[PDB]
Amino acid sequence: STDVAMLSWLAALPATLGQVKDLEITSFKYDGQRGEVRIHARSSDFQPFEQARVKLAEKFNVEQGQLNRSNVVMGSFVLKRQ
Amino acid sequence: STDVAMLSWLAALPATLGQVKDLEITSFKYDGQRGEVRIHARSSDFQPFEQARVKLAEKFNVEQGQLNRSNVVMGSFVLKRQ
Repeated sequence: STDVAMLSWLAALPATLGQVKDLEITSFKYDGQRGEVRIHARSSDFQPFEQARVKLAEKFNVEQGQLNRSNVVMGSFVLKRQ
Repeated sequence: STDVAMLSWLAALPATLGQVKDLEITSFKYDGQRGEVRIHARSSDFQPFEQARVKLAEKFNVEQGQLNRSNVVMGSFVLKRQ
């Protein structure tokens, strides 16, 4: 019905993404029915995405989306529990 | 460009909405460009929405959306800074 564990742990994401230099979160969505969080972010380079994926992977199932350069690099992440 | 203060304070929303009995968060979205958070939730009654609005209003600019009954009551909130 609705994923409360992801809702709780989502509270750690601002502080976590906050540790990554040159990573701007432009949006993020929690979907309780799927228990996922999807995050869009941008940087001046790819390397902040690598740092973010590795950090998110410690406590989440992370999938990185495509990274595209516009001089901004744009990408996304899908998080699920684990 | 991107609203970091809302990103930070968004971390308090799960714990806050969590205090409200019979309020299920089905989704929520942060938009950094607008610096808003939009939340959809459901309950068995209207009263949890009242409790949630009042609590959110302490630290956010809150607008409650329409509440509609399906036996589930469905509504939403838009939060901005203040």
